Amino acid sequence: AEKEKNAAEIRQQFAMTAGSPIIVNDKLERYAEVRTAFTHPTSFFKPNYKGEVKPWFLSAYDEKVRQIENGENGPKMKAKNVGEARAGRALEAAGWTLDINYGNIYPNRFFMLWSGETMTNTQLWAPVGLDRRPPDTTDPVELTNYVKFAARMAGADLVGVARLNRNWVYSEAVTIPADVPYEQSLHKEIEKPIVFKDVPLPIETDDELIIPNTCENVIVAGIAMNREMMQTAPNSMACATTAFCYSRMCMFDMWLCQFIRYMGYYAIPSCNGVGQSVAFAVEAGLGQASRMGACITPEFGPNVRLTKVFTNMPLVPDKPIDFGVTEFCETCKKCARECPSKAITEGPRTFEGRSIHNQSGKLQWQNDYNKCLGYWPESGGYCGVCVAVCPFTKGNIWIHDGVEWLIDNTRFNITEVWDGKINTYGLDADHFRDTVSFRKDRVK
Amino acid sequence: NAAEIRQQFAMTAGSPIIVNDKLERYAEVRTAFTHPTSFFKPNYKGEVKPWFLSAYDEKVRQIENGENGPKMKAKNVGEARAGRALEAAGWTLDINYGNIYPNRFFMLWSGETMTNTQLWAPVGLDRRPPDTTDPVELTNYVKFAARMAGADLVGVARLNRNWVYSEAVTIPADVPYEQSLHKEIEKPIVFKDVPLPIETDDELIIPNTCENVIVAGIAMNREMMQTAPNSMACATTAFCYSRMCMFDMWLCQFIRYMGYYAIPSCNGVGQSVAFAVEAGLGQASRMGACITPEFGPNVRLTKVFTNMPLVPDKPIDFGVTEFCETCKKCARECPSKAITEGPRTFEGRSIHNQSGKLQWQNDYNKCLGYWPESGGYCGVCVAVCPFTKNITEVWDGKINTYGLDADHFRDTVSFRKDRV
Ligand SMILES: Oc1cccc(Br)c1
Ligand SMILES: Oc1cccc(Br)c1
Ligand SMILES: Oc1cccc(Br)c1
Ligand SMILES: Oc1cccc(Br)c1
Ligand code: SF4
Ligand code: SF4
Ligand code: SF4
Ligand code: SF4
Repeated sequence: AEKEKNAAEIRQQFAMTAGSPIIVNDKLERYAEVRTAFTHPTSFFKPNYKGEVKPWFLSAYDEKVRQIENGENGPKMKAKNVGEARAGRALEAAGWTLDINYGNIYPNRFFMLWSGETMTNTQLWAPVGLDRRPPDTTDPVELTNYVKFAARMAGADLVGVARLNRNWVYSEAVTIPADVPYEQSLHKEIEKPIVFKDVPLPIETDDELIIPNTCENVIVAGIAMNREMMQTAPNSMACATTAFCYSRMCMFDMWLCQFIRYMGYYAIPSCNGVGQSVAFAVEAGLGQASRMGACITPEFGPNVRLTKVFTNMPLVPDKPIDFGVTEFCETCKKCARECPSKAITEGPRTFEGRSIHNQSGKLQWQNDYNKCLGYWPESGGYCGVCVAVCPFTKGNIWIHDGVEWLIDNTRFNITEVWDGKINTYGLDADHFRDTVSFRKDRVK
Repeated sequence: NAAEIRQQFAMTAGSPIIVNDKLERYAEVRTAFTHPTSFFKPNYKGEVKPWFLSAYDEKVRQIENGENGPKMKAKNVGEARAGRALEAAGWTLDINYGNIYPNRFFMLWSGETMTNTQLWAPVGLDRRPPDTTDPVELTNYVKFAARMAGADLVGVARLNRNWVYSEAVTIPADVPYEQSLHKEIEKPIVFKDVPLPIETDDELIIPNTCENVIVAGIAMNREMMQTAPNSMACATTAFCYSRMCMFDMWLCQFIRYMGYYAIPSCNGVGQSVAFAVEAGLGQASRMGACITPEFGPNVRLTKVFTNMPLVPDKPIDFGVTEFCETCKKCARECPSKAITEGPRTFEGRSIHNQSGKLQWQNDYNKCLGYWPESGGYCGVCVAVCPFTKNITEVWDGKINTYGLDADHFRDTVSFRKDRV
């Protein structure tokens, strides 16, 4: 008889001993956020379908407009009609409602405030004094259980804790000056150093974003995307599940930072800013890094978004997990073969960055992310084909042989999506039991 | 199968709310939360304050005394603190307990000034005429979007203006948040022949073309509500209010980007229970709540008003009225004796009730009086209701994303056949 799937048992079987799994060498240095393909001058500008050179997202806009007018849901993908094409882009656009400029990357701006003091919720609750009263709990075991329970309330499908490895914190963030209003933000972006100093609280000066030396821990959350929608990549419905999950990320950060603050600690939100989420997720045990460059989780494969919160709250670090992803990616290469831009390498991992967009000095598969971004204006979306085709994105990968869990080696249209299965937040009740949590799952 | 149950209990079309000739639209300031006769309550020291400040004083007293609720010892002070920290954090995306001020803060009646609208402006989705006017296809699209936006239940009704507040509680537009509670005002909500929802110095104006209301149910966590009137019931209440706010904003933006207008509301604009009953989410009950088949009354409500053409859902009758006629459990367990044990009438018990509709008449000033005494939002009635079926064990026990329960989550799966 088939053994009932047990996601907790799977995670226990593949748990590692303590220690960051990322292999580094001496040339590793912290990475300036401006170097990402989204922001760097060498990659920021892309032609639209008329050959006009524009900021990449404006060229992508031109393609969305063209597709709606032509009744298409993606590149050379006809929709049922113009109304369906329109609906997919309306859903995508709406999904981003709680996200600033595609990722919330500006630290201590807008939703990503490093202090709760000015928030309407903090002001309303000020008479109770929860943000002023010293912590009543300092035991890391109890704090880990409390904060993980809160994380699940706040919309995380996965949550893990690691010691903060500063190698993955950006050396300088992309941000805007404090007096710049939103409508000028994309014109007034600047770099600002992120530094660690002996100070009591996270603070921003004119010159620096200062994280306290007491900022010991990072809490990493996984926000599950919708499988049916992502499997339409590179078309519009994959864009929509991406977009909605960015707003879920923002809610998570704000909810959890407020909880931590009301417990008597400080908390720094981040979403896509501050540091490299995949590295934190690997160190916090959510999953393993992969050929495509994403964190692959046992529950969702790479079809999951990441956000993280930094804190001085005492916590128990989770153990890394090794469920064989590295060895599978070594012989799989499906994402590399299916990538429409040939951005993903078919070669071995190296320590040497492929271009300015990669951080050298850590052993990883080196992908050309300027090629990736170049496909987004061409397709009018955020692609995602690599996530969509990855065997680990399939819901059907885990089997039990009578002794232990293992990966099934056999694993290696949009109208129907609109007319088909959906549930709250795009979660899937056929698999939602996999993320149930009791105290034993939160702290050991 | 929940889809089969709901089809089995579908009624013929027609509002199931019985009214008479005396029914008039209700001024929002009359609720116990806001009315001057109910607003001020003593704290445990005998100091008269705004009721929520007196309740704050009780939360502080409980933390210092290591309690999770009235006469309910916590495991230790740390556990007491954690429950209140979770409650306070849950409210992060909600203004002044319910987002009631229309066209303020998160509840904007136009998307034009939102950061997301400005970012997306070159696509022109909010300025392009609708490409779909077919109510069937629109109902399927908007219900799919509603589920993406966090609704566990969604229904559509024609807008019955009897349940829209005659006058809203709001603040002047240029008043900063810091002075909001001190400068609340009343403002009429009126329906006129105008293209778009609009606010003047004198009126909140809803277009006469605003045909429909979309009602969402946002499920609370059962284990946490079972701790009522203690702190963890407060926490699941609070988190769902922030879920409500995000739902309203997400769905309003979707509707706007489809070429229509959309008015969010959360706890403002009109009476959610009446809308939910007319939209088929559930039936009204003795306690006054909308009882749903999936969650009983343990579900929060929000709603969005729109001119988007839609197919109204049918009201449902699964026997709630006949059950509450004999049950009376909420009324016997209510710590304030707010809930009547008598029959339904058309006559309100006090200013806080809207007369003219056949309902169980409850004393809602008695209910609110228990909140400063208990330091929370009670909820004992929701907790004890048959349809709904210690704190250390809750913190150490089962949880899942947003507090949803995988044992039951299949019941809210949705395919096109059950959307339209
Ligand atoms: O960080 C991301 C992911 C997907 C789309 C966009 Br724009 C930004
Ligand atoms: O009306 C008031 C006075 C003081 C604090 C708060 Br919160 C509200
Ligand atoms: O509408 C509500 C519900 C619960 C608490 C408070 Br304050 C307001
Ligand atoms: O930098 C720009 C210019 C015009 C529109 C948008 Br969105 C961004
Ligand atoms: S598609 Fe294959 S090679 Fe690529 S990330 Fe997934 S398992 Fe690894
Ligand atoms: S998102 Fe698309 S273009 Fe980018 S790496 Fe993945 S498959 Fe290639
Ligand atoms: S919330 Fe509590 S006091 Fe209010 S009606 Fe329900 S049981 Fe009674
Ligand atoms: S407890 Fe009984 S009388 Fe009260 S609302 Fe529930 S079913 Fe009705």
